[PDB]
Amino acid sequence: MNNRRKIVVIGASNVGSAVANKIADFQLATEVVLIDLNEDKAWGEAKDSSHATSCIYSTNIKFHLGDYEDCKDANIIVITAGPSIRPGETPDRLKLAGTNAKIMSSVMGEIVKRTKEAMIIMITNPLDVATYVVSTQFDYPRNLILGTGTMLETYRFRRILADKYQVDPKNINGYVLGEHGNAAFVAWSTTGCAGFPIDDLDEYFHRTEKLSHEAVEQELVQVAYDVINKKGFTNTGIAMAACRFIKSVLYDEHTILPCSAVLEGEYGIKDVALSIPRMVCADGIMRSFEVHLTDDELEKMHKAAQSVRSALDGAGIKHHHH
Amino acid sequence: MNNRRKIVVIGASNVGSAVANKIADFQLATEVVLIDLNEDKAWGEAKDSSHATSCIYSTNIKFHLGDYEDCKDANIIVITAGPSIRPGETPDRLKLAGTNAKIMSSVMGEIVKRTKEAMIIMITNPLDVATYVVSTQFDYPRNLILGTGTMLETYRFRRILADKYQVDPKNINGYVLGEHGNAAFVAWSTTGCAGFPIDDLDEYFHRTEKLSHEAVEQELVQVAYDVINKKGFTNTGIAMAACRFIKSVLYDEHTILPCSAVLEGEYGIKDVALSIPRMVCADGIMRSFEVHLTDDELEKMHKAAQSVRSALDGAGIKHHHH
Amino acid sequence: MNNRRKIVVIGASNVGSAVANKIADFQLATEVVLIDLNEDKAWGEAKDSSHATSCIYSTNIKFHLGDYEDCKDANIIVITAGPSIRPGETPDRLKLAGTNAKIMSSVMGEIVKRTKEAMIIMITNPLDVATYVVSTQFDYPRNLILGTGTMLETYRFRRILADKYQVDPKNINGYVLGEHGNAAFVAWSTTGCAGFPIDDLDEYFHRTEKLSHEAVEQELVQVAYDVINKKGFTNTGIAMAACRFIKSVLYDEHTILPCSAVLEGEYGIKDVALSIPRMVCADGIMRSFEVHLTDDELEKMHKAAQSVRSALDGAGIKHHHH
Amino acid sequence: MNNRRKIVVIGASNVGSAVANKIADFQLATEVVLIDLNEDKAWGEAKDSSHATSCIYSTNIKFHLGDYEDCKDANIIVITAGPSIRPGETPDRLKLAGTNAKIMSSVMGEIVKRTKEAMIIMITNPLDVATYVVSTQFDYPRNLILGTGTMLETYRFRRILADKYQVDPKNINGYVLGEHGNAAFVAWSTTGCAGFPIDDLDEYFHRTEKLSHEAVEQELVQVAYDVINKKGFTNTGIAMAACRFIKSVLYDEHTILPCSAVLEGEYGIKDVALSIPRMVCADGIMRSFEVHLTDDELEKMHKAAQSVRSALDGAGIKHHHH
Ligand SMILES: NC(=O)c1ccc[n+]([C@@H]2O[C@H](COP(=O)([O-])OP(=O)(O)OC[C@H]3O[C@@H](n4cnc5c(N)ncnc54)[C@H](O)[C@@H]3O)[C@@H](O)[C@H]2O)c1
Ligand SMILES: NC(=O)c1ccc[n+]([C@@H]2O[C@H](COP(=O)([O-])OP(=O)(O)OC[C@H]3O[C@@H](n4cnc5c(N)ncnc54)[C@H](O)[C@@H]3O)[C@@H](O)[C@H]2O)c1
Ligand SMILES: NC(=O)c1ccc[n+]([C@@H]2O[C@H](COP(=O)([O-])OP(=O)(O)OC[C@H]3O[C@@H](n4cnc5c(N)ncnc54)[C@H](O)[C@@H]3O)[C@@H](O)[C@H]2O)c1
Ligand SMILES: NC(=O)c1ccc[n+]([C@@H]2O[C@H](COP(=O)([O-])OP(=O)(O)OC[C@H]3O[C@@H](n4cnc5c(N)ncnc54)[C@H](O)[C@@H]3O)[C@@H](O)[C@H]2O)c1
Repeated sequence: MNNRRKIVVIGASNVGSAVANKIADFQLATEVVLIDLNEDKAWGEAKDSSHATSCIYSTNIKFHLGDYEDCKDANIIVITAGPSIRPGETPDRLKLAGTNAKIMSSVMGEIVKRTKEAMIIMITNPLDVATYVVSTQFDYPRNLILGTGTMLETYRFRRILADKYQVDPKNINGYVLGEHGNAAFVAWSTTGCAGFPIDDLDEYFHRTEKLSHEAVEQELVQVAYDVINKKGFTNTGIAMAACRFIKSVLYDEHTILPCSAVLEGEYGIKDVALSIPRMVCADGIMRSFEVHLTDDELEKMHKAAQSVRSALDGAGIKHHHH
Repeated sequence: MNNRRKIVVIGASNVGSAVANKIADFQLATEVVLIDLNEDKAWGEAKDSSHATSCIYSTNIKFHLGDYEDCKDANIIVITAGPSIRPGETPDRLKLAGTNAKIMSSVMGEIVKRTKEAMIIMITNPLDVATYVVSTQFDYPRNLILGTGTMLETYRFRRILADKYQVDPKNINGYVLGEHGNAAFVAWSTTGCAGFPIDDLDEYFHRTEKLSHEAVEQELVQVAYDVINKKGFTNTGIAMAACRFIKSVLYDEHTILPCSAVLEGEYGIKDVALSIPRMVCADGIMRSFEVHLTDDELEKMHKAAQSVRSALDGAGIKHHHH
Repeated sequence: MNNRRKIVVIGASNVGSAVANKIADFQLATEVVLIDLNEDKAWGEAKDSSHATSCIYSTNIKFHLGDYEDCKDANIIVITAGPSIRPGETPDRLKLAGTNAKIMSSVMGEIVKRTKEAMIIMITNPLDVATYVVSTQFDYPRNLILGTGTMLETYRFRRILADKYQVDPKNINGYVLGEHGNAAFVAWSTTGCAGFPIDDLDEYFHRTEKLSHEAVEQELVQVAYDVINKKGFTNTGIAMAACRFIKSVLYDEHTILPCSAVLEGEYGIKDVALSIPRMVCADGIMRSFEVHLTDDELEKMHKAAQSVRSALDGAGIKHHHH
Repeated sequence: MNNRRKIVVIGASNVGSAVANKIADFQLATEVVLIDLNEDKAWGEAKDSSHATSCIYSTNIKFHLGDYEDCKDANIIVITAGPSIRPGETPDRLKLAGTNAKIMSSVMGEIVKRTKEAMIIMITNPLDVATYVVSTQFDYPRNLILGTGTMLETYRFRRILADKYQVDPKNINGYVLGEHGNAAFVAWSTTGCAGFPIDDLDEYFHRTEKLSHEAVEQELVQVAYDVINKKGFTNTGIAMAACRFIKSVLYDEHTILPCSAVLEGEYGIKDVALSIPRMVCADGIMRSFEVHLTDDELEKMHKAAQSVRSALDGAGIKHHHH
């Protein structure tokens, strides 16, 4: 049998290199391979990482430039290839659908020649679009494809309430669901803080100004664009989300998490990827948990479904069926 | 200023040595000191640990036998001294009140000569009794005393439901509150699984036999006695709980957790220690969160209050007031 | 392919439970199985551990009582079964050869029915004896058997010099080789401190009393017996050594380490297990590095060879050949 | 006393953000503060990090934009401010002396108004130049200033030999000393691999082509420029070195490491910063270890001394004396 764990990261720019380096920090692989059209960048990133993994406190993690033959024995393949939205551009990841759908077809085209067994973690934007393209255009075990999705919005939700009330973000339970994008929404019906309603924190802390649900949901969406405008891009929080899914897979955790995959009738929605609660384990997504949404939350899920499906259509990605 | 973190563990037997070794594994201290009436055991435990901390992947953590002068510059002092209930004995930690109240007075008597600044983590049984004795018989900043309490029952709650439904225990939210003992209870009003009711898991997993709340609450209590009878003692889960509180303190996390401290009027209860939800940070317990208990849960909190207060009375520990 | 890592620990007493808990702390497995003749102890240890792995900072590591069918898909099997030398007894692990050789035959007898692919880490004493028995009495890939050996004496060497000079033990390079026992010796020819001779530390620190090589070598041997006499047993340092080998295997590190295996002509020695420098990787021991010993060091290796071979003979274990 | 650990990172670009994120991954602080002339970047980096530290496996590490008032209670201050050498430019960090000496004076000027107690880790290039400027132009406890120096070249040395022979880089002992720059050299006199000479690896591995010391020393220097040319910059290996020093300080390890500080007569050199072996602990640099260099190694140390002192002179930094 094989004691080694091999992870391939496609795209070795800001996101790929942050995912690769978090993997190295948390010692989640034996071997990390970087693939990029720009092989010089992939080589430089891998070389810089190979020096970090020579530290006395690091395991000897093998970093290198590679190619698609490295997908043959990959446990996990994280896809980060393709451009982002840039500072001052329209704050809408769905504008990337046309270009990035084509990159995802090209990249998944090469992967499936080498493997039908690697767990695929999608990060490339538009996240739900990219997750849809690789899930529907190729024969690949559906369980082995996961988009990070609204895991990152969910971290943002936790931090906003953590910062507002000076509470541990880990105490903030529940999910941001829907699109990794402007149709993300807080499923307030799923939420709590340390075993009590989030709306009760104002009473516990004697706040005169009451929490605005709309303010929290807009902040967690808008902060992604503020970071892109001020830092130039984002990579830290997404690298962390990537590692969280990697751990659910490698520790066969059976964790229920918000992540993106093609819906199969949940909330009356099919043939679109969005984030809904799904169990993640060594064999990838075992199933969804169709939590009971309020009428308003259900409306937001439908709006998200409509917005992603329209972006897929605009990029010339077909409807699919069984 | 001081870059070093010094933790003193009082009692170097099964529990103290497990707490000390978890601290070393998670690298939560610069220096770990063991204190025991049996200095030979404390020395042997510290020597065995000093070899582990010579591993290439360990920080150089200084383990040694020490004495109460090591409390002067201690960040944290974990109290594990005194006997447990033994296999085949009456499954009631409160039987330890008379003997262990006296040990706690002796041990806290020595600590307060050297420091008024160390975070004290109580583990010695009866946990609520021991936490009460050190909180009321000495002038010590009240914020700097925490009993692990029903944090351990809460891990047990998570594992039982994790094992029953094959879900991540981290998805199991809410608390076991009251006594670390036979008057522990599940505050079902505080609970969930991954943003939905625990009672809904039977539907998601199409189980014909429905979850019994009473069965879960009895199992999480009874399993402590089964482990004592079959292993001889417990130490792993409590060492883990100890480390969880240490991290809330050292990372100033502001985590809301079940832990034992003297109640100050919550649920109509005062002048007894029980576990209720409390925020833990660098300065110890900042405050409680008096979550709204059902009438049945409130009755169980009162029963727990009555049982611990009667054990304190039976051990000749006075009522105290402001 | 399989994202999961399964480790079986045979013997769930002081050593097995410490190895299992270090594995859980460092998150080195998906699943940890305990096997013991005393299934009650194995069950209790696994239950106590299952509560620790429900902590928010733990991966969902599955602990359970198991049986030899758990060896079928085991990545690693750590053998800790059988008695130790007890306080006040003759300080000679070789006295265990007769009893523990039989246990090792019984245990390895059951393993080889289920697997020819698990990495076997031997810990049971006499370590070199036990490592020899499982290596020679069964057809098993020789590369997949490693005794922890003088890795633990080497940690002891580092700590003694670390404590003497107030230097990081990680700066102490070189090996204790030979028997895990009274014929352990320091291969001074292999040693250094931070890139200079260990004998130069007295000059750097202006010490009037000069380091005694014999004093260091006797201390690192004698301290094992002092810990057994004062603590009752040892487990922490060996659990750490076990985890160090596990990491060399799971991270395919290619680390050169002192570990026990049957010699194949190194130093003129064959058909006995002792610790010599060996490279450890995902496929276990790839090879030895026959470092050039001084005449005195070579004499000590031969004395160790003679002492272990005589203990094997006394326990009725045959000579073997190719 | 204070349970919290606060680290300030000055410069929030590629290097500062990698140092900050490694600190967060290894949980080396309670609070990480970013300072930059570009406060938008510092804010964006801190916000992206604040989302990562909302993961269930992260401690609640507080990231924020800050200012020099955050230096008042800083345990550690890592200085990364100022430009690097850019792709296609002259491969000579010493060309940065004139500009970056002025930035270091400005930055250290502000720090010393708020603290005389923070451990200062210098990273800004020219590393030895920057380390010299902050050590000599201000009254600051000399023990509290360390440049990462040839720790990073030493990781590079380990990786080159690790990759060449398929051995663990942690087995590669000894140091690259002198300038973090073109006058870096391998102190071969200090080296080994797993307790034997590095030159013996060719024999162990039956290599026909013999190791070239000059080839290894040029590769470990040249690879920094290749990474800058191909990746655009470096940050991963330096972030790792930064964390290694942080751990020697916070775990009071007493580790002997190559790091940059003003020499006080070692090798006949004074009033210049270079990397020589130095012990690092909670109080910073306790002392140097003047290892006995060969005549050729001593010549290289003198060449390094001359090259850095000439760059300091060219940037208008004075000679200093006692
Ligand atoms: N899901 C999330 O939460 C999240 C967060 C951040 C970024 N992202 C997305 O991640 C992607 C990467 O972000 P970035 O900042 O690193 O982008 P970037 O534009 O800086 O880099 C993209 C990289 O992909 C490479 N690439 C392009 N086409 C390729 C192909 N066919 N094969 C291999 N490599 C190819 C490019 O050479 C480049 O190195 C973007 O789509 C971004 O929007 C997602
Ligand atoms: N709170 C929890 O969840 C939890 C869990 C497990 C055990 N415990 C409690 O932890 C305690 C320790 O358990 P154990 O199994 O290690 O017990 P043990 O009886 O094996 O060891 C107790 C140790 O305390 C030492 N000691 C006694 N009086 C002392 C004094 N005055 N000063 C210093 N040392 C002293 C003894 O010498 C002995 O080494 C017990 O009270 C047990 O019930 C609590
Ligand atoms: N190599 C080292 O550095 C090192 C260090 C410490 C201990 N040890 C050795 O480890 C072994 C265990 O030490 P301990 O303190 O845990 O011993 P122990 O006597 O406390 O426990 C041994 C356990 O093995 C079990 N066992 C016995 N025969 C068995 C069988 N056939 N199958 C399964 N389980 C069986 C027993 O029931 C018991 O639980 C001893 O031989 C000891 O000397 C080695
Ligand atoms: N020692 C090493 O091994 C090593 C390795 C890599 C880089 N470096 C050095 O680290 C430095 C940073 O590298 P980089 O790639 O991040 O550079 P960069 O040019 O991308 O960023 C430098 C940052 O410093 C900020 N800055 C400039 N002057 C400042 C001031 N007075 N106060 C506060 N912030 C200020 C800038 O706004 C910018 O954000 C360079 O000098 C580089 O050569 C050292």
